[PDB]
Order: sequence, then structure tokens, then C-alpha cells
Amino acid sequence: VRFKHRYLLCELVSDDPRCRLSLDDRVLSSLVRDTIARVHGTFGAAACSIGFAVRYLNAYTGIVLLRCRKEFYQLVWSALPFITYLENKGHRYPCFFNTLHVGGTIRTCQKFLIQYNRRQLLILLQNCTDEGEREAIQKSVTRSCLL
Amino acid sequence: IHGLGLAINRAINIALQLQAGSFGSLQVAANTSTVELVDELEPETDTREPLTRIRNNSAIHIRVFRVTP
Amino acid sequence: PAATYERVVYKNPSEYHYMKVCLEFQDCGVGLNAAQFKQLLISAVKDLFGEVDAALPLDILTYEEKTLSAILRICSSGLVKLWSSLTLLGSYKGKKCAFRVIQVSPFLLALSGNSRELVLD
Amino acid sequence: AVFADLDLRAGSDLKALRGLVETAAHLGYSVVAINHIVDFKEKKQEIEKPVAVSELFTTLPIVQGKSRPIKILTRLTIIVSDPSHCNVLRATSSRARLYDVVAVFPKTEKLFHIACTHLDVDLVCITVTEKLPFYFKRPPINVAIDRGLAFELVYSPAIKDSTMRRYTISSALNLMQICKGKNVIISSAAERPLEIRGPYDVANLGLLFGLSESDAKAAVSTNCRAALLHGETRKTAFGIISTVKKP
Amino acid sequence: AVFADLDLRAGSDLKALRGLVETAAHLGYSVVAINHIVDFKEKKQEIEKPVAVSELFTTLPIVQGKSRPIKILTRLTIIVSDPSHCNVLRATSSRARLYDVVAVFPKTEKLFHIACTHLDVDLVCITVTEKLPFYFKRPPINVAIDRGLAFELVYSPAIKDSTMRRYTISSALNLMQICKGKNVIISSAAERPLEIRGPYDVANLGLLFGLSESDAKAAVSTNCRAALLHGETRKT
Amino acid sequence: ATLRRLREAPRHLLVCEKSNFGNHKSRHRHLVQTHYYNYRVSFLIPECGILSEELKNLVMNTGPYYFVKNLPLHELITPEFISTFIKKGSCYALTYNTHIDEDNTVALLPNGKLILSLDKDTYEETGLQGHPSQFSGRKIMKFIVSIDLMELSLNLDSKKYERISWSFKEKKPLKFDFLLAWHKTGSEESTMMSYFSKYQIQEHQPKVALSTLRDLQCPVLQSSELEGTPEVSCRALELFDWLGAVFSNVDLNNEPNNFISTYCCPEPSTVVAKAYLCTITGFILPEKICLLLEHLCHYFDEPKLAPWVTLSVQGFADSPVSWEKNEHGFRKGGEHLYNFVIFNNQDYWLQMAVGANDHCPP
RNA sequence: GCCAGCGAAGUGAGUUCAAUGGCUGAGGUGAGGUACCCCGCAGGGGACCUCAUAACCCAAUUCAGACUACUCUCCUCCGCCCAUU
Repeated sequence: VRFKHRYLLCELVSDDPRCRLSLDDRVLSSLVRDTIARVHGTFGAAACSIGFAVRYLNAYTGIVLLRCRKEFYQLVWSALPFITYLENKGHRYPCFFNTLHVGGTIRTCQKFLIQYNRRQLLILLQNCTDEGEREAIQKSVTRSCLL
Repeated sequence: IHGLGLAINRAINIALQLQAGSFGSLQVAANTSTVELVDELEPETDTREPLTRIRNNSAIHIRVFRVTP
Repeated sequence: PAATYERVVYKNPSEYHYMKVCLEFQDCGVGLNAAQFKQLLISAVKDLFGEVDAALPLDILTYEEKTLSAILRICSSGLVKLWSSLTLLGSYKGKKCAFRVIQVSPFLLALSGNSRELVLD
Repeated sequence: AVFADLDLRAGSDLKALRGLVETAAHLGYSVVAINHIVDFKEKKQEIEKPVAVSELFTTLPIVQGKSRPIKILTRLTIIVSDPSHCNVLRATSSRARLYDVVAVFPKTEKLFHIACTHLDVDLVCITVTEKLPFYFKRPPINVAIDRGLAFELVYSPAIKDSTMRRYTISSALNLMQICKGKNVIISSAAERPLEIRGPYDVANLGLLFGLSESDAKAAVSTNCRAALLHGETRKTAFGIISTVKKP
Repeated sequence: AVFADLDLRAGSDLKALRGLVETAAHLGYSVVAINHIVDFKEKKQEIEKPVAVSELFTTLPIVQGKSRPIKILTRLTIIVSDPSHCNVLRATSSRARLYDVVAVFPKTEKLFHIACTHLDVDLVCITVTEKLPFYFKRPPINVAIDRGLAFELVYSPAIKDSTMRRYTISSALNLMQICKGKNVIISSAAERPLEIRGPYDVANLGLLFGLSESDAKAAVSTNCRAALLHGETRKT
Repeated sequence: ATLRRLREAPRHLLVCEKSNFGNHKSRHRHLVQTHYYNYRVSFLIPECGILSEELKNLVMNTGPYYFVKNLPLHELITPEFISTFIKKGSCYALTYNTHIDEDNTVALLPNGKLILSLDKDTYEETGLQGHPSQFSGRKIMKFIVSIDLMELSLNLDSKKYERISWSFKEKKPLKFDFLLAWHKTGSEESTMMSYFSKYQIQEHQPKVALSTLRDLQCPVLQSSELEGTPEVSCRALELFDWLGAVFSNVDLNNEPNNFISTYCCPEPSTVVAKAYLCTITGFILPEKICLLLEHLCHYFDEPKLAPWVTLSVQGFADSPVSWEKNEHGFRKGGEHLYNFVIFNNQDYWLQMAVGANDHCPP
């Protein structure tokens, strides 16, 4: 009496960070549902639209969580490399990148986001080498121990 | 991390590779002590008694902090 | 010369599926072509299965202009994907059309005789 | 194995109605049925003399199969939206017993449940036009498969707009994950003289819907036989059929 | 379990080249090699010091996966049209012994036969763009899989043209019917600083090419590992 | 689940056998004589511009076959019909244009086994002992009854014969359109026109299409290699795809344009100047093919310029039982066919085509 | 008739916006076939090839028991009718 879902993560890795400020659930739902109709036809455009919805999106961070079924996860996860030219008021060229295809199970999908976030700030220490930013890392470590 | 006299040859190996691995500020402090070791030996003979030898072995306490960089 | 015997039983060795093509139009202005029928096949699969399945390996064989009969073939992955796309009348200009299939067999030797009527009286 | 049944929704003139009979007789269709669209706005039910099959047809249908005449039957499809209109449909059990197979078109989840459990119909129309979302619940489906109720999953997306191709494949795949595919039939409502396909090609549009690897051929032959036979037990009686024979 | 070993075709400037290295280090890539376009038009031989990546890059490739440094290789892509240009490859094999993995681009099926049998290369470039007539024959494929010879499929369909999307998917499936997937790699060229895809993104892009249900993940991991393993004994 | 069945497979099978005509244990005669229904008979000979007059008289004398409109089933079980055609030869019957998965289909065997395929609306009304044929899930829709008429001929007053004869006359009338033919293997010769004088019987001749194809690109074959040597010979699988295109007038070259035809010839090949085409379209007796098979076996008595000849016989798409046991259905196509690639050293290739739901004998 | 509980890490599945019965290949058993081999009692075994392996249904702390929904199957007990001697 219940449906088995699949949850796939994405990451926008690009320069010119004004594109990361122009993110919205109305734009993202009009982007993914359109590019399936551009790569595939009207079959996958509606077979991946009866369970497709957005749940988690941070424009300042850049993590995209999408919904899809057990029977139709291979159409959304294959349409991800063909997403270019996010048309807006300016000139923007983003491109999604998967991290790990999680089979349902939101809890360990958020657990993989924690271990991905912890490995990003440790590499950022020596490469940036900023005194004002290193104090902001110490604010991130101290508040994480209070959790 | 703990370890005895054979183990501290490789217990020091997992600690130093964690510094290049985890890449963050992790302070390493070690503490040595003495671990007593009682050996028992007894053959299957009526006229014999188990002579319990005394022996000690070296240990370490390699302590890894989480130092804010 | 020699004399021997060999028993080899293959299980799906073909990897191809041939189709007899029949077309029906309303108006008598059949301005089609062998190059234009190939364009009608690509744009029809693009509307249902998309651009990836639009370039499946398919070719036109013994195409005729008056009878409008041809032979197409796609592999075992694309036999289902061609029946579906041409069902919904993928017309060229905008005038309504129909696509009706006479016979389907994976070999031209089984396709050449008949399967539909099987005797014409 | 009665093969290649249809459910046509077209009446305006005898020139277009006879053309659909000769076209269906050409490809594979042995039994062709005609629906009658009845809406809730007009509240009109022309039941008395609607078609006159024996009077308004030229006496000889010819198919390329067994060269048997077409069993031309008259069916009924009622667009139902309000519960204050289904009471007239529940009053047809004793007033006017015509239209051998009766199909219903629900629009409300409170009205879809009574049509599959309480209301005595033969098939249920599920078509989605112009952004009509509808949830498919499992208790009204699991009773209908044992009762004998089938579903007219009527497809006609290639008439006007290509956006209607999405709403046919979306509502069908919502059904196939839930109904499991026990008795679901497919047919095309054709108003133009070329909107009908051969029944050997129809069986892949049900396999485009999925539904089986093999029962998609039986969704037009076997499940259409059990859906036509449900209208025969509703017409005369459920246990005893008394026929007058005069040689 | 050495994963995500792909190759790039990239030289215009040091700013655009290092941007592709830092992007590939971000996603999943632990082996990134730079290809060089050599054709019959200019006939140049820059083998000794083409880029010198280790003398220009700032000594720290860091990935966010296994957190290991990147083994950066140097590979060569020779565009061969005429058989007189194919004899140049047999002359430079003993003069300058560099470019550890050698990839050749054939155009003629008579030249494709000696490339799979007689010509000593490691990978075979197969790119069909804008109506390039080249059909595949089954006996030259069956020799190359027993020899250990690999076949490339370089794609960039998503940005430049939509007409080029069809020739990359149709010419692929002409090879999938014959080669069966014994040693097939799928790399991508990148001239713009964002023309690369993720590490697990190739695993469905190989399934988008068909070819497998599970071994398409091995087309970026296992078959890419055999390029350096077979090419190391060719150099020594 | 939903994406697997859109691209997986239909069921198809091919069995390839090489053998010798001179072998004492060869079943090249038994597999043709016990194959019951034949519609398309086509044979090819490369480099043959002048046909031999003995083979030309054999093509024109394959039939004839008769067609009777609205013939009931109780006529075929009378003792007059059994003693005329069945007891003194082999009579064949096939209900024309009644598909195997749509309506009732009745077939007759030369051994006297009236094997008929009925649906659920007829199998319950006739009351004849049968068994299911193909499972369609749970609702079994087709049944097949085997009625041996030769065992009923010993005791005509038995309880088995009166159960069947009453089931067709007064219990269930069933008329059909039969494709009737008879092989003359009896002392007293009586034509079929004299017996069926009441119903509308029509004598039909097989359609003969004689053609000559020029500049055909034939492959290179080795009879002692079925899988095909690399760059020397070809695979026997590759000829079975090539052979249908020659009969369907498909012989083209590579054309890089908007209409690219990706149909290459199986290599290595040999340019052959002339190729003789024939198509015998009608209800063909299998005994006439046995005189055709032995004539093609005796075609290489003289040193000919052709390395190998062709004999390919295609059956119906409506045959209930072929190959003595195989219940041929119809699942979106699927036809039964066999092939003979006869060489000069009395060796032949047996390529049997198996449809969707069908089995194969040795 | 009435009276007795413990917030503390981690279920030979342990999910909780609710993971998991996968594919291919080779077998078992149940039908069908042999121009194949061995044992020599007309017989039997092996080898090879084709096909069926499901329906009912879904873990949410666990276990025992009753009840109910079932057939690719095996065991026990029988009925009806057909045909044979």
C-alpha cells in the first residue's frame, strides 16, 4: 500500500556564482521536466512526472534532491549530463554532478551529505590560507560539537 | 589507540598515516607505561608444579585530539 | 569432400527484426521520397522516445513511391520502440495520416511470402 | 478467444459512421461497438431509437477474417461528475433496460469508490484531458477485479495536441503499479476516418503501458471477452438467460 | 578498485587547462591525461617537452574522495587519413620513446585492418562527426579483443550542436553489435572549462549508450585500468 | 520492470544441421515428408540463364489444390470420405483464413489424425476430449482435440465414433472454408470434383513467378564449417539473413546520403553474374518437394558452374500442428520455415526457423 | 472484584518522507525429443537441446498459537462421467 522511492543527489559546480543565487523550486521543476522532454520524448516526460517532486534545495550551498520511482530512476539519472543552458536574465552555464544514488532512505541520504560536507572544509584549510576564514571554520567546528 | 610491544610497531603506523589522511590539525600525544604479563607453564606430570614466570611489556597511549585549526 | 554431422541449437542469434511497411493517406497528393521517409521516421521516435532512440540503426529497403511499401529493421531493443512511435500518426506537414503494419518477422525469408492474407482469392 | 474489440465514440452522420465500420472491418476487427456520450449538463437520455443498426446499415459487413458479419452493438458512456446525477443512472435498472454494455466516467474519489463497489456498471472510463490529476486507491481496485469490473483505458492523444500524449501515459502507469494488470482493456475513440490502427499494433500500446509481456495481446482479446460478457449478465439476468426460439 | 580514469583533449592556455584539472579533481578522477592533436596538415612532432605538467602545476592534486594525488599521464592522438602517414608512427617508435599510451584515429577500413593487427598502438579513436562514412567489420574487431587493443568513444554532444548528438549515439550502436564489450572506454574531450561529467555519471552514460547493465560501470574503471597496464610493457 | 520488457527480446530459435545425402541414417526425407503444410516454395540457382526442361515441367505440376466454401465438419468424417481419400492415400485439410488465436481452426494429418484447435466457446459445446495448448496467464482460451480417424475405421459401430459423429451433425454445426488437396496414391483414381459436387469447389493452380536476377553478390561458403572461418568463409547464420533480401528484390550498395541503407553483404563474397529466381505460391504438397529435393540432389551429376544451390520452403502463418507434435501459435508474428543449402559434394545445410511459441525436432 | 514496572546506544532483514524478494550463466524437479555414448534382456542409464518454476502478497519491537487469502508443486482420502476388459 506504499511506494518505493529513489533519491538522487546533485551538485552545481561552476564559476560565476550569480548563477547559484538564481535557484528556485519553480525554475528547477521547469528545468528538469523540460530537459527530459528534450532528450527523451513524451514517454519519459510523464513517466518521470507522476512521482517527481522537489524536497531539498539550498541556493547558497548547491545540493539538489529529486524524487523518482523504482521503475523509472534510470531516465532521470541519465538525463543529468544533458542539462546545459539555464536560461535567465543573464548568461549562465551550470551543469549538475551526482554524488551517490541513494535508494530511498532519507536518513542515510543526509548522512552522506554530512561526510561530504566534513571532507570539503578540511581540504579548504591549507588551500585558502586566510586568517578571517579560519576563524569561521572554528565557528563551524565548535557549533557542530554542540549538536 | 592502545597496543603492546609487538602492536606498537604498527599502532604508530596507523596514527601517522591518519595525519596525512584526515589532513586536519590533529595533535598527537603519547604516554608509555608498564604492562605486567603473567605466564603459566605446566606439563602433564604428577611430580611437576606450574612455575609462574614474571614478565613485563611496553605499551603506548597515542592520543589524537581534535584541535581547531 | 567429407561426411559428418553437427547439431548446433542457437537461442536468439538474429539480433534484428524486419518489418513490412504500409502507408495510407487521405489526400492523393503523395509527395514523399526515400530521403523524406527517413526524416519522418526520425521525427516520430523523437516525439515519443526522444533523440537518443531517434538514431537507432534502421534503414529503408525496397522503397516504392506508388505503393508506398518499404522494409525497416531495428535490433531486439528497438522492435518495441518503433511500433509505439509510428502508432500516433507522425505526419510530415500536418495533414492527418495512418501507419498500418502488414507483417513482422525477424527474417526477410519469412517476411517475403505473406502473413496477413496467406492466399489471395 | 474473441479478438479485436473496440469502443468507438462518434456519432454525427451516417457517412462518417459507416466509414468507421468498413475501416475496422478491413484490418482485424470482428466485433465493433458504438458508445453514446451523455453529459450531466444537458440531462438528456436518447435511449429509445438511437441507432437502428439493421435499418441504417447496408445488410453486409465483410471482414478479412472468418468473413462473419460484425456484431454491431450499442454501448453507453456517461460523463458523471456530481452525485446528484448518478441517481438517474441508478434509476435505469428498471425503467429503460437498453444499451447492452454500460460504461461510466467518474471524476470524484468519493464517486469512484461507489462505482467500483455499489454501482452496477460494466466498465469504468479512465481518461485524463487538460490537467486532471486523480489518485488511484487500492481497495476500490481489489474488489473490482473479483467482481468482474473492467476499465476502458481509452487512448486518443493524436487528434489535436501532442501534449495529450503525456496525460495518457501518466494515468496508465499510475494504474499499472497499483491494479497489477488483471482486467484492463484499451480502445481508441475515433471520429476521423483514419484514427484506428490494426489490432496487432494496438497490443504494443498496451505494452507501452506495460501490463505484461503477453497479456497485452490478451488485453484486447481475453479481457475484452470478460468485459463484453459482463454486459450480458447485466442485460437479461445474472443466473438465468431465457431466449425465445422460433424456427 | 581504481575508479574514474578518463582522458582530456585540452590545450589552449594554462588557465583553461588547470581549470579542467581542478574540476576533475573535485568530482572523482584520480588519473587525468592530456591528449595532443597530431594530423597530416601541419606535420609537427612535439614529443620531448609538450606541456611539462609536473613543472607547471603547483604540486598538489587533491581529490575529495579517496584523497590521493592524481597520476597525470601524457597520451597522444594521431589523426591518420592516408596510409603514407601511418608509416610515420613506425618511425617515431624508436626515435623518441615517450607518450606511454598511444591512440590512433583511423579513417579507412583497409587502414583499420592493419591498425588492429600490424600497427602497434594501445587505443583506437572512433569519432564520427557530420556524416563520416566508416563501417565496422567483424574479423578486425575479433583480433583486437584477443590482442588487448581498446577502442575510444569521445563525446561532447550537450553544448555545441544538436545535430552532433545523433552521430555519437548511432555510430556507437554500430560498434555495440560487433565488439560485445570486452574492452571499450568512453572518454570526453573538453575545450571549455566545463565540458566534463561526474564519476558515477559515466556509469549511466554508458548505459545510455547501451552495451551492458553492470559492465558499463567497468567501462570507466576496469577497461581504463587496462590501458596503463598494457601500455607500460610497450614503453619498456 | 517496465523498462526491461520494452527492450529485452521476443522468443526465436534456429537449429543448423549439416549432413550427407548419401548417409544411411540421414533424416532429410523424414523431415520433409512429415512436414504437413507448405505455402511458399522458392529455389535459387546461381549462373543459370537457361533452365532445364525437366525442372520446368516439375514447377508447373506441383498442384492443384481445391477450395470449398462452407463445408461442414461432419462431411469429413463420413465412411465414404475416409474410404475414398484417407484409406487410399493422404488427404489434407486446412481451414482458410481462420487464425489460430482468433477463431476455430481444423486441420487434417496424413496419418488420419483430425487435429483441430478450438476456442473456449466451441470446446465446451462440442464435448470432445482435448487439452490446453498455450497458457495465456490463468484464463485458458484455446484447446486442441486430436481425433484419430484410422482407429475409428476398424470399428465404425463403436461408442467413440458415435460420440464424435453426433457432436457435429445435430449437436454443433460447424462449417469452414477448407484448402483441400489429395495425393494420388491409390488404385481406383477418383477426382475430388466428383465427390464434392454439392458445394462450391474450385480447382486452383499454384502461382508461378519466374525471374532472373543479374549481378548478385553471393558469399563464400565452406560446407565443413558452420560458424564461419575469419576472412575465408562465412557463417551459416549470415546466409539466412542474406537469402531473404535476394527474394525480396533487395540488392543495393552503400549510399551515404539522407537515406543511408546499412545493409552490407556478408564478407567474404564473390561477384556472381547470373541468378535464377522462382516462386511457387500455393498449397504445396510435401511429396512434390521430395521430388524437388531429389532433383536438386541430382542437379550436380554434371560439373556445374554453380558452387551451391538453394531450396527454401516457407510454411503458413496459420498452421496448427507442424513437425508432427509442435503446436504453432501466433504471438505478434512467428512463422515456421526450413532451408536447404545443397552443395556439390552431396552435403546440405538444414536451417529450421522457429517462431514465437514453437519447438523444434531433430 | 481489586493491586505490580524500566529515557539510555546498536533484531543471524532492521526501515522509519518507510532499505532489501536483482541480472546473466549453469543445475534441481516436472513435460517433450534425439542421426549421441556405455552396459547387452526387447530394456535401462548417461550426454545434449526446447520449455514451465507461480499465485496470494508485503517486514516496522519480537516470538508461540488460532483464523483468513493461495498453487509452479508433493503426500493421504475419495466422488462424478467417458472409454476399455
